[PDB]
Amino acid sequence: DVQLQASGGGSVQAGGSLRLSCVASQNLFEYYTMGWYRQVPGSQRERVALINNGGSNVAGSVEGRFTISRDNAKNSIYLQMNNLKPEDSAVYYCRAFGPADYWGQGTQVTVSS
Amino acid sequence: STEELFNEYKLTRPYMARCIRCAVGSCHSPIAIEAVKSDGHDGYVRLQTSSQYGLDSLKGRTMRYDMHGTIKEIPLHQVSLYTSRPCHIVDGHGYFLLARCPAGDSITMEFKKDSVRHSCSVPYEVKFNPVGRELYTHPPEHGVEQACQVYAHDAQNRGAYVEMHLPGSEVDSSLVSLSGSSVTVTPPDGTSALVECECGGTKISETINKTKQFSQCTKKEQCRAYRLQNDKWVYNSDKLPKAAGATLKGKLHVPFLLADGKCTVPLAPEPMITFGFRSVSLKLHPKNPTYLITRQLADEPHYTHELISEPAVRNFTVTEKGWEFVWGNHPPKRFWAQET
Amino acid sequence: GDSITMEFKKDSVRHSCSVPYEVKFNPVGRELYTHPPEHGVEQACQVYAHDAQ
Amino acid sequence: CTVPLAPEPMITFGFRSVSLKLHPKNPTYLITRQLADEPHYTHELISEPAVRNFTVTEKGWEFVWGNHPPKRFWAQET
Amino acid sequence: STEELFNEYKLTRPYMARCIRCAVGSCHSPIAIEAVKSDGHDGYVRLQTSSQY
Amino acid sequence: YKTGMDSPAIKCCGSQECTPTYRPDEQCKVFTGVYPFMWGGAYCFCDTE
Amino acid sequence: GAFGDIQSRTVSSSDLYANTNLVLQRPKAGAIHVPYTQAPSGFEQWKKD
Amino acid sequence: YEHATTMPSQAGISYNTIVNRAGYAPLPISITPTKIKLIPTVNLEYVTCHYKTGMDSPAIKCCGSQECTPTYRPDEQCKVFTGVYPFMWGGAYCFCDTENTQVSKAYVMKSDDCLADHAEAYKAHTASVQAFLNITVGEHSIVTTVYVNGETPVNFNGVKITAGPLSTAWTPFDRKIVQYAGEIYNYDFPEYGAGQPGAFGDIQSRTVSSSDLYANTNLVLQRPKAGAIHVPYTQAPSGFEQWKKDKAPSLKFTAPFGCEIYTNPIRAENCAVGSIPLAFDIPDALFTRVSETPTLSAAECTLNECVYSSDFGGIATVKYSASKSGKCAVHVPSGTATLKEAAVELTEQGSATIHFSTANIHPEFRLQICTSYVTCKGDCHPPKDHIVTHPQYHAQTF
Repeated sequence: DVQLQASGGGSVQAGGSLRLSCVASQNLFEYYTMGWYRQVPGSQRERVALINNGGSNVAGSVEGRFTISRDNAKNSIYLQMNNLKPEDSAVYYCRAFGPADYWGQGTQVTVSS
Repeated sequence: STEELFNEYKLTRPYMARCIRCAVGSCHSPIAIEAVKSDGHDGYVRLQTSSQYGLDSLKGRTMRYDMHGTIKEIPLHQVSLYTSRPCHIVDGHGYFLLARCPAGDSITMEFKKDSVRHSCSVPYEVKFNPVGRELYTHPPEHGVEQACQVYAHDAQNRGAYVEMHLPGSEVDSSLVSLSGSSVTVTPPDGTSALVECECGGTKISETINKTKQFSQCTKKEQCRAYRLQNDKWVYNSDKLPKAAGATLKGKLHVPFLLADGKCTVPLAPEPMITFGFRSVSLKLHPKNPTYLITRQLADEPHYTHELISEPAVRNFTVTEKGWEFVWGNHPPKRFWAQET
Repeated sequence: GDSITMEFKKDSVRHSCSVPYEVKFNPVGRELYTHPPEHGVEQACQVYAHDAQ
Repeated sequence: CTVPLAPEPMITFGFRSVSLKLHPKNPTYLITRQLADEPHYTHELISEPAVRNFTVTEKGWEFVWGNHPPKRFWAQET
Repeated sequence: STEELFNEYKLTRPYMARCIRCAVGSCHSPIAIEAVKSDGHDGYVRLQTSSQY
Repeated sequence: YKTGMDSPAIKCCGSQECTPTYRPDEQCKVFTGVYPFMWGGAYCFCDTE
Repeated sequence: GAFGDIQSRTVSSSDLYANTNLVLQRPKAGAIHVPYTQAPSGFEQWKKD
Repeated sequence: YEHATTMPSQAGISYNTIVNRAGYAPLPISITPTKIKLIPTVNLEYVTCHYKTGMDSPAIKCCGSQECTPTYRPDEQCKVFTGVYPFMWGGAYCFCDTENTQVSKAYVMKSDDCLADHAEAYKAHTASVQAFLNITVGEHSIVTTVYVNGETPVNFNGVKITAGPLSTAWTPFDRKIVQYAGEIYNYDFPEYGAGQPGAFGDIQSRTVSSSDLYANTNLVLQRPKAGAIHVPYTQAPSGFEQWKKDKAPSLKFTAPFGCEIYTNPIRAENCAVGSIPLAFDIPDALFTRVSETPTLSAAECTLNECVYSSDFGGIATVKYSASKSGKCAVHVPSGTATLKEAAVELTEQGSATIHFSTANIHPEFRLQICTSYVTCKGDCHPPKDHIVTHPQYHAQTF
């Protein structure tokens, strides 16, 4: 089965930067739209950004600070976070949507004031 | 008069579509090429573009095209096209463009705005079709005239029609904006708009020149604002969304048709003949790949179909019944052997 | 090309020098094309650096 | 870097036989090989359209056309 | 970050050298060719010259 | 011949059906769960259906 | 893929029998268009012959 | 309860067996190898790439004489010339007519573009085999990576499994190997300190950053042109260059048995040669008593579809009347047919349809089903397709 392996999560301070990276077990991006979803503990998964051949669209909560990029050759998608604030702490899952939907296992991101 | 042969395009508009390869990459451009048909002989090509021609915001050489909803114009000579060598455009009418182009694999058309160059390249192979039996690459300067099929330079109505369509609902993130607490909509003057929101429940509201602030929303991304039109129809393209209900509102004749005209072909060398008993040696020396098409006038022709581009010698045996060989576009030649 | 020429024009003097050093194109893959195409599948390649790092 | 991709050849099956019709736009390599211990490897450059007939046994067969991925085939009983 | 790369070349000067082919014959041109290297794929060529850029 | 095309019929968070015109060699196929775009952002905002 | 692919009774019969093997593939994600695969125009190959 | 079997050395094809015991019911075993690797021990000796002949400035002297100061660079050549008349843009560099002495010095180093694109020599030997597997024994499904040598059994849930070494130790790799741009070739190069001009190995660096070089390219100094200043030379071309003009097709496209070479850690994937002895230390815990398992009565076998195809193109429906309803292992002791499935759920009085691959025109055998044996007989027919895209899934009987 196709697996989405997310990495890059960790602990940082306010005003810091991070770069997540989700790698798929198979070349799937060419037919799929890639998405990053954050989940605060106890909250529902909510979209952070989406990307495909038509460009990238990022959530308005994190506009100008989170940017999503794709690399079909490496089968990797990257989300560069900058100027994080204490509310950004959450479990971030990479989602690949197409004819079938796959959810990443996710990594913990913690940011402290 | 061309107004009655051009009034039809007073009823439609250009549009801006998806370009798989503009100057940057996967892209949105006003010059997406839906298809180019090329079934002439000397290299006349008819192109379907997303933009419109010959119509003011009348004038002959002006492309009228779209830009994020606003329709702009520019004379044709600022735009250019190539495949491997630069093309020479003939003219354009409506969505169609008649041009002269060389052989190649990928079309690439380009124009320039005050600061941004807009291009589009597509891998649609260009098929040049030589005439007769003398194969060349560029049109000749003289020779002998034959009947040929060539796309018409002008616009006319004929037994062939296309399908224009009702405009759809195009989303616009510029109309939807964020106020202090509510969501602001500023539709264009003289036209209504529809903004759908699910920040609370699913709402469908039509604002008719009514700036409206709707609560329960925090970001603008929870809403989508569309734009509405009725007139200024569009072509049955696969790159646009369908309209509301049966999507048929008439049909439209086609310009640039394949008419029967006259074309000149080069004339190959008169071959050198050296005849012996029941046989002939032929010395040949063409300028280009030209066909030799021979046979016998007997019960079984033993016809020879062959192509020569290099000077060569050939010996053949000719019978009393006769003999035929056709060299290039020259008339057929007849020779009957005699007993000696 | 087997030679390379380069040249500029002063106010009224044209400086121009040429040398016969081979300039050979190196196609990639199993197709021996001549000039760069428009489309196709993506592969790794080795090319000079545009930056001056 | 992007690379040119050649058209699909025309295949034709037959009893321990495979015929191929070819129409290269540009010079391209065909690399063919048996899947056994002994290759009979055949590396060739085709620049003109042509027809070519090979034989494939139950032991397998392989060929690569230009920049396209490899093609494997296996014969059977008919 | 570009200026730190750029600065180290402020310790040299341009110079002339003999080019066998002029606009007429063989000169000591100011744009002489030290060597030419071409090992990429898309034909991009690096050239070594006697002047500064 | 020449291939006659129709604009895609798109419904967001909905479903569609096939209407056979009976034109020669007619091909109609429906695919769900797409995420189409246009220039001014995504044409729609749903994720599935 | 060969002769007889399109069969119209006359020039202006306004009807035709089509046997051209139109097969619809799935479109690209995030792109509105109608891709397709079918046999080549048989007239092209025959006039090549 | 130890059991030993032999595995065909072919990844992608499933293999089914039964562990039979007198007082207990058979225990099914299903094994699918995914990826088989061949990792030979690799020794780096040196690298070779484009060379480049750097030239020192000609040392000049007027009304005097000069000498040659050795510098010991790789294949360094120095010479003295006399009786010239140098020049530059300004004019004559000299006013002495005769006795003008010029020292011309040249040597070779490695092109600095080849830090990423350089051929590497290698010595290979002592191949070892590794295997990825998916195993299912007693509905205990696992995915594992295992070494095939006589040691290192895999342990899980008290079950130990030892893979016997290969039946043959042949390697597609040869002793002497060259890699270039990710493709690998079995070509014979010279050793260190005995390179030759014109051919591969002309210049020799111990590593990419060793900075100790050997060079042999018959570099000869020519007499300078009069009225000019330069270091003319002549040498054999870059042997690396003409070797890359030769480029016999890679082992990827000349390897035997159609197994694919990958170079990140260099290995050959899925070489379909030989077979792997196996042995299964399975504990008695997973075994099942006969009373715990169903026992049938009045079973009838009917061959519905019979086609001796490569794939499981055979349908046989067996009608049965079972005392109990429970899944159990079904097998054929012989090799005439390869069953698609090892076990099927049993009902009280239903019938079971089984897929299988056969190769006999008049197939006849006894199929073992969970307590007993039932005869199956029929007549197969030819398939319709001359060539397929997948290999055989059965053995060929004489």
